[PDB]
Amino acid sequence: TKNIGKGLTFEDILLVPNYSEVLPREVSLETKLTKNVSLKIPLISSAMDTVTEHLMAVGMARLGGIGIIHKNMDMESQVNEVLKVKNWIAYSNENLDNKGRLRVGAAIGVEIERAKLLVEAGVDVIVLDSAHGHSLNIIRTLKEIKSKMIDVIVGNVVTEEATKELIENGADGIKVGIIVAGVGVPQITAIEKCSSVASKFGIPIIADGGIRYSGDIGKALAVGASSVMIGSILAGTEESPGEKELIGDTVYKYRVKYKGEMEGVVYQLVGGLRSCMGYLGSASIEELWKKSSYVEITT
Amino acid sequence: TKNIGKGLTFEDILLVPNYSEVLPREVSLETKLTKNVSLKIPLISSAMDTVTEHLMAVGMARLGGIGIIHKNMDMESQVNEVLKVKNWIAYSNENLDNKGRLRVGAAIGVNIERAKLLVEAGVDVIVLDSAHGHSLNIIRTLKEIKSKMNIDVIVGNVVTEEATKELIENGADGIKVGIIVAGVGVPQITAIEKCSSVASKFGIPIIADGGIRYSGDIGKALAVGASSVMIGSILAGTEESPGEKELIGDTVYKYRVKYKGEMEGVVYQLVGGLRSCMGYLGSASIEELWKKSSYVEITTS
Amino acid sequence: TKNIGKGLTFEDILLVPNYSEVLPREVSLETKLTKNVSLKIPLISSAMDTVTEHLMAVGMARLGGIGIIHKNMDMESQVNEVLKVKNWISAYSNENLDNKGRLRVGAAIGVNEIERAKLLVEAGVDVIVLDSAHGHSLNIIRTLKEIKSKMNIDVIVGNVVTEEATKELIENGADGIKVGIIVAGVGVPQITAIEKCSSVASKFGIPIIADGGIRYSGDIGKALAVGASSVMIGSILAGTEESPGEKELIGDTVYKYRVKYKGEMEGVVYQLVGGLRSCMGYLGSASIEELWKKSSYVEITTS
Amino acid sequence: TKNIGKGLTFEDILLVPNYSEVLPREVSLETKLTKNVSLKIPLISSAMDTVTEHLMAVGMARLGGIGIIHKNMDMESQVNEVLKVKNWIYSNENLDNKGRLRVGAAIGVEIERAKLLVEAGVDVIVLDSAHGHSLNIIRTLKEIKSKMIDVIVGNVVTEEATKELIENGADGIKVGIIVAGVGVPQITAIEKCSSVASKFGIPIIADGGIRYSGDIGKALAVGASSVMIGSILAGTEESPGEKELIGDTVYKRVKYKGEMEGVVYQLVGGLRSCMGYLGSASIEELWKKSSYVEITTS
Repeated sequence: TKNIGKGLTFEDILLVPNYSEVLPREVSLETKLTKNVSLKIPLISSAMDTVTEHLMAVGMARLGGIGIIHKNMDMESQVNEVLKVKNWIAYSNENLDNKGRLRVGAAIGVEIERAKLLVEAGVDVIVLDSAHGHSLNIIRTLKEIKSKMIDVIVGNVVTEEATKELIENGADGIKVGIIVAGVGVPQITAIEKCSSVASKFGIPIIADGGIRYSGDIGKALAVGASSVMIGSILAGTEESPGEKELIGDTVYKYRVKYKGEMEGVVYQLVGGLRSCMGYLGSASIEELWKKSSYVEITT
Repeated sequence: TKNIGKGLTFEDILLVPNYSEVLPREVSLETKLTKNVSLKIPLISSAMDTVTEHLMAVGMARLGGIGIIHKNMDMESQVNEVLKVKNWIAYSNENLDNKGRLRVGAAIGVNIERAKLLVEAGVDVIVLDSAHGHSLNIIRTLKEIKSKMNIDVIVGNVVTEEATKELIENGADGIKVGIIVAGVGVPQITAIEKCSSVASKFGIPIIADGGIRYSGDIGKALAVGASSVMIGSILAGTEESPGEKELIGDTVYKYRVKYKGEMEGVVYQLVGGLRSCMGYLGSASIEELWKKSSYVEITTS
Repeated sequence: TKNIGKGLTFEDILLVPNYSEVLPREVSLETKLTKNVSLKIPLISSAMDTVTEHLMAVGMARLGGIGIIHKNMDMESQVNEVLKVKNWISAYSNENLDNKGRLRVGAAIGVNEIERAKLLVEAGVDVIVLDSAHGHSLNIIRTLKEIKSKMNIDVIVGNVVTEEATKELIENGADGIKVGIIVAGVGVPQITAIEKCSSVASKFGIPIIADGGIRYSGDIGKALAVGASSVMIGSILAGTEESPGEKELIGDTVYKYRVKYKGEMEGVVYQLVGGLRSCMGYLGSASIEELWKKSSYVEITTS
Repeated sequence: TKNIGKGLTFEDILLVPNYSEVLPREVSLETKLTKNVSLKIPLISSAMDTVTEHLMAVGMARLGGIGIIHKNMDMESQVNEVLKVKNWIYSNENLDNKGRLRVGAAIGVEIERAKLLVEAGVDVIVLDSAHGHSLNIIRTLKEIKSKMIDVIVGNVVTEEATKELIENGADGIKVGIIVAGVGVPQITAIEKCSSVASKFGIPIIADGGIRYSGDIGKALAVGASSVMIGSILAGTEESPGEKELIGDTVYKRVKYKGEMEGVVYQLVGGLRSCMGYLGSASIEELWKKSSYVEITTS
């Protein structure tokens, strides 16, 4: 039988409320990014050219999490970007290094030299982003990094096989999230399948792609995820790459729509995670894996 | 496994007709609001500032149901709004207290000073509402009322069976059931089912709150264990609702919400739907409905 | 558990092709309306005031099937519409004729109208149809008992949906049974209905009629295939010429006095019969009999 | 018990990513059409009067494919459309063992026609029909084999039918069946048909219901050897109509689509990628290592 079974997305389920003693405020947002790296809030900016560059990795680490930079630039620009973040001259929170600064990241395309001048410039994590992680060309760029430079997050997968197979070769964290090619696995039943294995092993999960509203990210961590990757919903903000076009009745980031000051967006999303964790009586993300429960919504 | 069951809404089900002797007009719609407070029809008007103040709660009571004055005001104000109802010194299907005056209820917020004055005011039932009802703060405001005061108490919003066990065990006389930014909820039919597992065993009546678009839903609620439904947005711009009238684009608005005319037309229609459902299901009472009700699973179409 | 299963309607199903050796044109479309009465095409026009009166009851019985005069009128004038159809004296080829060789008519009654029945039978009516919104009632069983014990005749159920309902109804003497039922929140999807009602309809020679849920030619195929012997079309014969009303042009489309226009009903019946033929051909069935025997279907997830 | 389970279509399932040894730009699209005709891409153009004449069968077989000339013209008219293909006077061509491009022709219950098209030297005769598992379709298929060729039989979905048709004569099996009220959702239909016919090297052809490049991926993955594309090629320059502009957009009646190489290259790149994710070097590879999951409309 080629038919595995019913695969669920965020729109497919709602979360069941539990006995609660914790208020929205009290809740602990701290959690692990890799093993040796950790995030104060469980949100990390996406490795998309239209979203995450400079002022972004700023707002990302000073508000609690990390920010990942893309592979679509000449070396010295990803090197002169990471080094522009770590360097600085009532923003409370603030995620820092061990030599106490800021936090950043980078994308690696399957190459090894870009991973070199990155790690040397002092990069906290580097991600092996690839439209299909479970391979030979990627399974290998692992060992070709482990035995030279660092905590590595390997690119996107959706299978239980693709996660045992990956962590063995030293996968220090996993990105899950795979019309045209006709391939995919709905996001919930992915994380449900990928952390069913990424545990026992101390290896966290990053839910990449599909994040529309606050009550989405709740379900992600609830299911296994240790963090969540935020792309399109930050796409056109002020602190991202684009210029500005004023053309009547509307304003764009040059082509994409302007989504204002980024802080607000990360505030309204954190606020959602807070209200979610309240309802569910999870005091902290580790508690949300123990005390979850969800029902299926036949729309 | 995290996936428990599949959850169901009113829209997911259609009730199944059984053998029937009794006519839509000959059915009794008496139910219970709490162990000590009855109703003549199973409709309660929400504790929303767009729905119920005084003139609304009086409309409700005179028709069998009751109103629950919202808490979105001063303590002084709310004590006066319950009074105006207590002192209404025909209307044959009216709901009176053991003292011969119209019944009324009032909403209350987590953590008592408001409670006291309302129980002092003559309010009949106290509704302690919350986004999340199975919490420690809410249980704490429940036993810390039942010791200082003696009034009947309806509690919070709850969707799980664990939650309705504890609230009863702590002295709730009724419990209501109803829970995108959230990401949290169990659907109404599956919620009303689970909460009745526990409640219909202690004789404690359930109130079905929110999710009520039209007549069909009111029947479908009570059939799956609810003792009464609570109506809200359906009564939003009605003459007895709090706002003031005003004309904009050749249509009448309130305060903004689109005005719905006289309330009684709304509540007669709804009752007419319920009477009609218990006819198809051969039920001359609500406790009859609980015993002989059936439903099927609908996929859109 | 109050969950008694899933409820499937027409658009949840698709009929599965079988080994075939009959073409559309080759097929038998003959069936039973009751034990005693029978139809040449399995189509009843409704008993709504907007579709079946004398003029509509004729084009149905000419083309093979039948029509049931709506009850929304006085006693004597319904008798007149009845005796108007039993009297068509001046190709037909498919005409449904009785024992005297006149056109076939059925008529509708309700509540406990015992006197309307007496008047209709003696006027020559072939069936009486006892409608209630809910037919599994003590008031419909009291009326069935009393019509069947007295005025001979063939009586139709009313409106049932469960199997206990059709069972209880045949016990008291129902010759034909009728299946079909937001303001109330009640109902059972039409496929799931005809199946369970048909699970009890056979075992006795009692045929089942499909009332409601009928939009397209292909919902007729789906209904008879699951058990029905007859389907009752009505919604879609409302604007036709032969239904009561008044051609009355407003704006740029012709209406009725209140529904939109549909032209000649012959054109619809011929469209529906011809689509049934195409279906029966895919299922490799030369009758409804054979259809029931070899039918099969799968569930569609719409998209 | 009547109902025989939930049937699935392309939109209900997504494919599940496997262990991947292979690349996109490096897979053997190659496959089988009939027990003995091979194709360089698994796409065959349909026999609709509004899709496949000569200029199109050419476009197909030139790109690795093949095209079935329709039965909507007198015997003569059609036979000349075949002649124009078995007679061209870039690489990756699909040619028969004598160095001439490959053509199919359709027929449906019609010996006299069938012999002629064979005589004009056609590769495949296609016994197309509404309901394929009929009597008049067995007898037509039989009489044809006992008087000459290659034969495909016309749209079945039930597994029984894929058997009574192979059992006596069939070389390939085409799968695909509002007013109608009949059919089996496409994925379930291929699947049901493959399981009862993959045994013999008899290829199943996925006929119709196709939309985006993904669908081709899905359709083979489950068991089909080749997928036929119909309404996606309809209004391209190499099809039947004539070009004329009426208000903004150009038509043929149906909206214009442009060169057909572009409809195919894009469709070629979708199978490239699909197989890349499901890490199969070949099509026969894929029918051994293919998992899928269900989606709901939400």
